[PDB]
Amino acid sequence: AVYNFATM
Amino acid sequence: GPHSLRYFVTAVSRPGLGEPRYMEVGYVDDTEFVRFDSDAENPRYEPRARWMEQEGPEYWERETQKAKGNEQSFRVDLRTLLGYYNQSKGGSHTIQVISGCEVGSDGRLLRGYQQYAYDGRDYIALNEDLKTWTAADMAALITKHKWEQAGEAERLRAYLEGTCVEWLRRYLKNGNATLLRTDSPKAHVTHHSRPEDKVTLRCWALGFYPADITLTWQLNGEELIQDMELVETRPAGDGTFQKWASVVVPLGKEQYYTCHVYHQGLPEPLTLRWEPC
Amino acid sequence: IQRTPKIQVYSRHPAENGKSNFLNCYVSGFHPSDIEVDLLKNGERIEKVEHSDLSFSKDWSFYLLYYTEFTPTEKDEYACRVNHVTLSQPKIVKWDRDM
Repeated sequence: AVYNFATM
Repeated sequence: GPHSLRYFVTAVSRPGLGEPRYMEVGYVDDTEFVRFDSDAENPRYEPRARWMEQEGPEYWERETQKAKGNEQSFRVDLRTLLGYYNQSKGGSHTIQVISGCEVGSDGRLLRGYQQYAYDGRDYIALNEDLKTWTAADMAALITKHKWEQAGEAERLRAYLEGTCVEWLRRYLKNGNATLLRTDSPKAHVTHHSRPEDKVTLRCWALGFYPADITLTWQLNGEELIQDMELVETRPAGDGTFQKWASVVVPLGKEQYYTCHVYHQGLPEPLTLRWEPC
Repeated sequence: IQRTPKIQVYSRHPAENGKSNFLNCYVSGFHPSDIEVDLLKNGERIEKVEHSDLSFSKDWSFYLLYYTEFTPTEKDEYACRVNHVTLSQPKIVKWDRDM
């Protein structure tokens, strides 16, 4: 299951 | 064990050709098992190994919704980084991520991965403490500060130690039989004439899986010839790999050279030499 | 940093004249991801060429495989032509059936 990536 | 679950993310801007290309590719133990691509006719997470076809519709819908959210997020981030680096608009740029976990045979986390690159260069990564970040430059420092303020490391660590490890366990249970497969290399030596009565002996390994392999040439039990030519291991196109290693020897000495092939599929290493017809 | 592609041209199985096979051009270790790859038969572009889906390695470089079904003969010559932003001229690598 993929991560929900954070705003850079 | 050990085993790993990793997602490789690619976001590529392409001004004048619509929205960025966006892809997510998942690997279990370095084997591709799922893929999302914005340029597919129907962008959706899809199984890339047959054992993943046992996941029901809820799984694919959920993962697809995450990919679509990530896609929108990286679209913003491409613009943000352009700003951080004071780059002019209109060029193509790339953000990549490697994200995931490696676990031991006892099911404990061995290491976590969260690595970013911009235009093919390291940008930011989570440290081995799973608590702090290494930023590559002053632009990445901005992201680092945002993430420190947001408590991003704690959120990520929860994923790495929890979700990532638990889903890996699930995937391995469905894919165990398939993932364990090995195909032993089949080897042969070819002979080619060169000027000045020299001979190229080329030792081939074909049809093997996984890709890890070692070929060596020995004169007289050494396991030691320093100056061979090797090609990089390459895919055959059918799921197996190829490699060869060659040496140049004097005509009349070919019989004294031995090629050894080492591969995890083999009961014992292969030993072969040039077989004059 | 931009990285120039490694290129190998080869067949899926050892070539046997008159026997169906696959001709491969493997490009790897390049960045950025845009790349142009053609397979050539006697200097001319082969139309039915497919490729694997794009992937990248731990060093952030890209790789994929271009391929077409073919039946090698004694006298037909094959090659791969690659263009990439890092290349001053398109690179042409000739197929040698024992490399």
